Amino acid sequence: TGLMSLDTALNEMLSRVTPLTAQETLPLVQCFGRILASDVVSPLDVPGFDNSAMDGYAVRLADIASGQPLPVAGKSFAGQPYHGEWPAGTCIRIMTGAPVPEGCEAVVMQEQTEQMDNGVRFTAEVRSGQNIRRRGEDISAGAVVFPAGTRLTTAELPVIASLGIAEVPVIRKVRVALFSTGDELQLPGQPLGDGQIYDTNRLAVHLMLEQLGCEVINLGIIRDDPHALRAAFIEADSQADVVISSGGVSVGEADYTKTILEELGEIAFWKLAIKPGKPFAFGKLSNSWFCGLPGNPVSATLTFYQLVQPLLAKLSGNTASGLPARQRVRTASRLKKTPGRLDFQRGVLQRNADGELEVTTTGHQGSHIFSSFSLGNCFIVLERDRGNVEVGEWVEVEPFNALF
Amino acid sequence: GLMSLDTALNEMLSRVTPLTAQETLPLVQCFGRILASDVVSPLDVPGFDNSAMDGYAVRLADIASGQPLPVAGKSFAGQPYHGEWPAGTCIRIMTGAPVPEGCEAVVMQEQTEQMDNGVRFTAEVRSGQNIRRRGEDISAGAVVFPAGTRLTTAELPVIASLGIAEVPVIRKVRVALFSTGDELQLPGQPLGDGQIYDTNRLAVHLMLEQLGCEVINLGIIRDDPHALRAAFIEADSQADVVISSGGVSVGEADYTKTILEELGEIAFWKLAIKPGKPFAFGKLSNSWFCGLPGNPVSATLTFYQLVQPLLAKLSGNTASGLPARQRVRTASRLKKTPGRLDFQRGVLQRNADGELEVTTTGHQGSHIFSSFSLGNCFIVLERDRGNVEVGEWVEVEPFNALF
Ligand SMILES: [Mg+2]
Ligand SMILES: [Mg+2]
Repeated sequence: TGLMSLDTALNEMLSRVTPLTAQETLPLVQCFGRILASDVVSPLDVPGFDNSAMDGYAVRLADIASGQPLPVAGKSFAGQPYHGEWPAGTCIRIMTGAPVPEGCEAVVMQEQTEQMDNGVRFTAEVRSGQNIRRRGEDISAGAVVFPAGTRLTTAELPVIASLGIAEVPVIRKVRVALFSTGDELQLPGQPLGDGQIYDTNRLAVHLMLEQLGCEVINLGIIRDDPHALRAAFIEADSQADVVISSGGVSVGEADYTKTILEELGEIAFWKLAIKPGKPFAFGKLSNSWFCGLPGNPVSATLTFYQLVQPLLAKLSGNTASGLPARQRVRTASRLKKTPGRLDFQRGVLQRNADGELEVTTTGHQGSHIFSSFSLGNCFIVLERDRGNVEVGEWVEVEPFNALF
Repeated sequence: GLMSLDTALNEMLSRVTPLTAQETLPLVQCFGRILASDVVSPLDVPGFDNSAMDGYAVRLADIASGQPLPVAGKSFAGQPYHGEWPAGTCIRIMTGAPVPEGCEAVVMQEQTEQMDNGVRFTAEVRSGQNIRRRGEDISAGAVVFPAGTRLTTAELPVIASLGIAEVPVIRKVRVALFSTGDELQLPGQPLGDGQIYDTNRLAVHLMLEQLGCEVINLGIIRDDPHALRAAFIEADSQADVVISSGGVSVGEADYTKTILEELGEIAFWKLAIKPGKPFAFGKLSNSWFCGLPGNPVSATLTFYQLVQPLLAKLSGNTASGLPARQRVRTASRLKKTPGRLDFQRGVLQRNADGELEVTTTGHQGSHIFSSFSLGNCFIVLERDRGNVEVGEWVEVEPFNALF
């Protein structure tokens, strides 16, 4: 038969879901990474009043024109503005941020002035408005500052705080149930029975889920018993928006698990044109969506990263999405490649004698090892119908995000 | 004159010692923590020779006979075969199940045809095909991760494959924080004459937590010398680092500078950078001090390029201490003055041609904080360079996850 393209599989998945709308209001310090549920519209002008941008003296243009020294009637600070008398022929010592006096027309740097006996003289011309930041020049009251669907980071939260807003409404955390199946799987700190190995995928998915801002319900390991498995699915579906199998449940093979899966929902089993991996299951349970990952650790991790991650992004209500961008760079390592599959190989991005990045391999790309995720810092995304690439050619690279 | 940024950082780093106090935590609670000791594998991974496919385990001599081989038994995942395996027969096996005693090869189901008197093999069989060997991944005894390794999704699951549930990591860095000034007001409160909302304190708090530090926020302190002294004593009493987000002298001779000079040994630098320049650093009775300038743009840049690396060393992280940069061509004409290393904000994107190029976010004035939302990278302009035209190369430093 034939293999399904990755963007095809992805677009197909995304067209089926609806982004959550349930919200909750939280103080700013608790919002890193949360999604805005509604537009943030400013109740005030920013800045709130005409203020000084420099340390210096505030004056009236008609006073400069005299050519004669102007005595300091007073001084104005941001913490305590001046409100005394400001008679004609005089100036005011003003600091950064302090509001401008009654009829001030400009602010002069402390550097472009000379102290006289009983007054201050200014050297260099003075233009109306110099060193004066005006009310509303940055933000207008009634204007939309950040649109709904915006992921909040250090770049926008402090801005929201300059508005005087202490709490904001955000979409609730996406709830994800997760578990693994297999008589060969053992828990941490327990002895290994005949033919057993330690469960690793579940911890990997748990960690990524938490760093992505989701709320995780980890149900542990379920042994190969038809009664226990059905009960696990029903419990997981009951309390979450998404249910994920980190390994053990069929992604195509006709075994006892595939039967239970199909009785509980409408599932699709795909054969993707990727490497490593290939099979992937996705479908609708009674009260949630289902994602089933392949058993191989390398394949499970790559599959979660490129399909489940963006799936969760749309569900959270985030409008900006597509994952990290890619760039073309030359390779310094011979790479082995076979046509027919988009091969996400691991490598190492680095600087060249000149200053531009170049990528090396991490070693073998088998799925019999996991260490390449640690050594490398990026994905070398080799085109579906391409073959082996030699030193010097161009390749596309995708730097790892913060999960690695 | 001025002090280069390399000079300031080096000075700072040479003065401090990384933390060594440790605590043990389960794996699921270790994201971003620093491994305190070498992790040594007590097992072989895999722990046994097993099949890589769903199919059949056989002997080379049986295949050579050319006759079909009936099934003598089966091996399941976690249910291996320990029964009889007579000459002229084969054993059924699944992915990940261990190979029976004496197995020489594994054949996938598709290179097979079910006959009436046994299973027939249709392809050539090479010795060792489709058998994963014990230890091919991790040998018992080896050191898997050295002390100093920052733990992420890349290493924690590997540790789990060893059967280890918890590991020892360095304690979190404790950082106290506060701002000062009669003009600062708290969120959800009315602004009096000349007041503005405190913005710097939140910025720092946010970055500190994302970097894995334990934050101790003391709030806003009014211009009162008695309250200032109390804030310093309190902060210094339970912290590794103390930070003033704004309001305390970075060089100017006011009442706050006097207090600073009274409680510790501080230095007031004037850096050759833009935006900003002033920065305060020194030693208090039980901690290190970092004083940021008042302008929001200056404080954030200053914290990012100087305070961030200092906290990295303190944490015990042994990873590189080199900002990741690269040279690209600019697509905007940049205005630059000789004499200051200018950390302008810009936008990196693919040209229709496929390679990266950067454009400005717009006006690089410090009176605004928006360049951080619009941009996704810094444009690090050499200290002595002048204006630059379209087509010239420049150094760019992509933003990390704090932005
Ligand atoms: Mg199984
Ligand atoms: Mg002040």
